[PDB]
Amino acid sequence: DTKEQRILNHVLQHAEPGNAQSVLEAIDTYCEQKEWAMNVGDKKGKIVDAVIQEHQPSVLLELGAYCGYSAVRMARLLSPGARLITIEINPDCAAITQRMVDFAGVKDKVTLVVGASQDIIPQLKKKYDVDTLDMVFLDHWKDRYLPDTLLLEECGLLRKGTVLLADNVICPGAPDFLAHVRGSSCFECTHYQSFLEYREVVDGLEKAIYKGPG
Ligand SMILES: C[S@@+](CC[C@H](N)C(=O)[O-])C[C@H]1O[C@@H](n2cnc3c(N)ncnc32)[C@H](O)[C@@H]1O
Ligand SMILES: O=[N+]([O-])c1cc(O)c(O)c([N+](=O)[O-])c1
Ligand SMILES: [Cl-]
Ligand SMILES: [Mg+2]
Repeated sequence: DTKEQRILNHVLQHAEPGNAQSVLEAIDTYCEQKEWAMNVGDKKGKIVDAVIQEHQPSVLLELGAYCGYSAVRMARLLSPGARLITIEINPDCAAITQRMVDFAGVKDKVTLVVGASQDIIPQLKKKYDVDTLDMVFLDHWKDRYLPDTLLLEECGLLRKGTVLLADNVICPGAPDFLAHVRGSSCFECTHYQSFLEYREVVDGLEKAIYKGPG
C-alpha cells in the first residue's frame, strides 16, 4: 500500500494535528487532484453526515476502514460516550487507519478491529460488549454487503430502527444487496443519488432502516 502511505504522509505533513476537518480536507484534496483513492469522499460524505445528524447513533459499526477517512468523518459527529467500531481485514490499512484516527483527535470514539467482517460480526456481542447497533456503514467489498447484512440480522445485532447505509450501490454497485433490502418488507429504503468520490460517474448510497423480523 505505497499509495496509502503517501496519503497518510501527506496528511501528517499538511493537516493540523487534532483537527478532524483538516485531515478530511487534506485527504480529499490529495486524492481528487493527485492520487485517486476509494474514500467515501466529501460529496458522499455530506450525505453520510446528514444520516448521522438525523438518526444520532451512539453505537456505529463500519465495515471497511481503508485509510480511516470515513471513520474520522463519522467520529467527528458523534456524541460523548459514542462508539464507532470499524472492521478492516487488511493489517497494513488498519495500521494507517489507526494513525489517521489518532492524528485526527478522534481515537477515543473509535475501536478498530483487524479482521474479516464475517469473522468479527459474530464476536461483537461477547468479545466487544455490543448489544445492538444503531447504525452500520457498509463500504467493504461489495460482494459482502448482502451476506454481512444477513449475518448482522442472524447474530441479533439489528433492532427496529437500526440504520444501514451502504456506499457504492450504483458504482461499482451492490445489486444483490439492493434487490434484497428494497424487496424485503424488513427494510425501509431511501436512495441517495450522488457521484463516485472525486469524480463525475454517477453513484449513490442506500439507506435501509430495519423494521424487525416481521
Ligand atoms: C472502500 S475501502 C473503505 C473506505 C472507507 N469506508 C472510507 O470511506 O474511508 C474498502 C475496505 O474494505 C476492506 N475490506 C474488504 N473486505 C473486508 C471484509 N470482509 N472485512 C473487513 N474489511 C474488508 C478492504 O481491505 C478496504 O480497505
Ligand atoms: O472501484 N471503485 O470505484 C470503488 C469505489 C468505492 O467507493 C469503493 O468502496 C470500492 N470498493 O470497496 O471496492 C471501489
Ligand atoms: Cl468527493
Ligand atoms: Mg465506497
